[PDB]
Amino acid sequence: VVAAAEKTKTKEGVLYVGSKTKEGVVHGVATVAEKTKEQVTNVGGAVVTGVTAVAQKTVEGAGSIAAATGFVK
Amino acid sequence: VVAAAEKTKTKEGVLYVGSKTKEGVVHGVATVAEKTKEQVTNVGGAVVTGVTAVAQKTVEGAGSIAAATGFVK
Amino acid sequence: VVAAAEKTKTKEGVLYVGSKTKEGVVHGVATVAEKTKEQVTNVGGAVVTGVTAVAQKTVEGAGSIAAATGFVK
Amino acid sequence: VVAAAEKTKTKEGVLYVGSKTKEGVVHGVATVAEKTKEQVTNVGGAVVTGVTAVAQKTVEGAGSIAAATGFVK
Amino acid sequence: VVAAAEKTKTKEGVLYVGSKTKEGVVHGVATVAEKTKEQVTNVGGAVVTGVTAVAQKTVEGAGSIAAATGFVK
Repeated sequence: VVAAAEKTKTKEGVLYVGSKTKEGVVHGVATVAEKTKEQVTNVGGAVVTGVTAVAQKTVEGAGSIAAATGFVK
Repeated sequence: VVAAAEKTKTKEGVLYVGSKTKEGVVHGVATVAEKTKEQVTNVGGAVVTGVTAVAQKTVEGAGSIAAATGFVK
Repeated sequence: VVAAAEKTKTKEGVLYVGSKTKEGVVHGVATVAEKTKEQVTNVGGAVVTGVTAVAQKTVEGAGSIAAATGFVK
Repeated sequence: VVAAAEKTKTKEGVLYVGSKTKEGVVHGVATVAEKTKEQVTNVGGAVVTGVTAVAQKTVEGAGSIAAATGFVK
Repeated sequence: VVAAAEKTKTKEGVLYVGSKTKEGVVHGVATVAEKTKEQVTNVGGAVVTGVTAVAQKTVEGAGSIAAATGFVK
């Protein structure tokens, strides 16, 4: 499991957000197990969670994610 | 499982968001197991979750995701 | 499972969103198992979820996703 | 399972969205198993889900998805 | 399973959407199994789901999806 990232090197990249929520419940990244034997979970990269979620320009630079998730029996 | 990303190198990339929610419930990334033996889960890359979700310009730079998810028995 | 991305190098890329929701429930990426033996799940790339979802210009740069999901018995 | 993407290098790319929803339920990407033995699932690329979903210019840059999903017994 | 994409290099690409929904339920990409032995599922490329779904200019750059889905017994 190898990840390699290389980077070699007027409004730009500007965000305005206004949010008005009376009630918010946000769970993000959740793993829940009840009465479970084996649970393997991988979350990788960018997760944005919100009642109001904005992601801008998340990977201008190179980004690498490598995942190997699981079990050997 | 190998990921490689390489990058070699007027309004641009500008977002305006207004959001008004009375009630919000957001779950993001969730794995739930009840009474389960084997659960393997991989989430990779960008997940944006929201009552109002905006993703802009998520990978201008090179992005690589490699996943190998599972089990050998 | 190999992913490689290479990048070599007036309003542009501008988004306006207004959203008004009284009630929102959003689930994002979810894996649920009840009483299951084997569940293998891979989510890759960009997922945008929302009562109002906008994705703009998600991969101007090169993007690669490679997935190998499953089991050997 | 190999994916390779290469990129070599007045309103352009502009989106306006207004959304007004009283009630929204959105499920994004979901895998549900009840009482199942083997479930293999891969989701790749960009999924936009919403009461109002907009995708603009999703892959101007080259994008590659490769998936190998399944089981060997 | 190999995918390769290469890219070598007045209103253009502009979308206006207004949506007004009282009630919305959207399921995105879903795999559901009840009482099933083997279910293999691959979703690739861009899926836009919505009460109001717009996709504009989804692959100006080259895009490749390769999928090999299934089982060997």
